[PDB]
Amino acid sequence: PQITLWKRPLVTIKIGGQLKEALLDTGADDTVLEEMNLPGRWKPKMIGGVGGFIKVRQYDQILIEICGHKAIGTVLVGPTPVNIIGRNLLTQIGCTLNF
Amino acid sequence: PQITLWKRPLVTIKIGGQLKEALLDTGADDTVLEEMNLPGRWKPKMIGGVGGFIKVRQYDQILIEICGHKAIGTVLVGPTPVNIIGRNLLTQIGCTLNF
Ligand SMILES: CCC(CC)CN(C[C@@H](O)[C@H](Cc1ccccc1)NC(=O)O[C@H]1CO[C@H]2OCC[C@H]21)S(=O)(=O)c1ccc(N)cc1
Repeated sequence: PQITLWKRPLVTIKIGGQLKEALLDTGADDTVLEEMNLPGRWKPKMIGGVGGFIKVRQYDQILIEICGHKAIGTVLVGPTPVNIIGRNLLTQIGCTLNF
Repeated sequence: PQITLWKRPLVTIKIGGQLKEALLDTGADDTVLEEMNLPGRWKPKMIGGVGGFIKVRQYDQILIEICGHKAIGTVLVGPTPVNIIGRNLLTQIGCTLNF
């Protein structure tokens, strides 16, 4: 679809069998979701931005459905202020900015 | 133009005669630029990032030119590591997310 930006570009995602809302965040290198239990081994990592860093659990090669489009990639889980879909998955679903 | 997300969506912007590199960021409610000494009055504000909040100065009705389109509105200024064009100005230039 084509999404305007008068409101936050929030979409429904499906990960680990759960439905959630996530923000399409072109300013995010990576995808960071709120605390949740996902199958498989995870590695401790830290990611930073405005304000500093937070500790996250890195899950690799995770299936995630974003607004009906499938992606398989790295998902970071931790105390993020909002669920954000970053460029690592936006690229997989063919997302671009246009004006 | 069409901006793919393989790399950070950085573009040249023009503000008050100066050229800067800035992120086209659908995850940012409001435009925020790196520290700069603007004239005029402002309102204190706090913005929430991945690592917590920082304090910024809010300026109103600031003109920024983005790839031939002129946008005017709220421009925050603070100790950010990158210049960010947020939704408040992206909407004015007709910017959409497409996949
Ligand atoms: C809605 C919550 C997000 C944080 C999640 C808000 N951010 C915009 C976001 O695009 C930010 C913009 C940003 C880009 C680069 C450095 C600092 C901030 N990117 C970001 O934090 O991404 C992190 C996750 O992937 C990694 O790649 C970038 C940092 C990591 S922000 O920078 O803190 C921001 C908050 C409020 C306004 N008005 C303008 C910007």
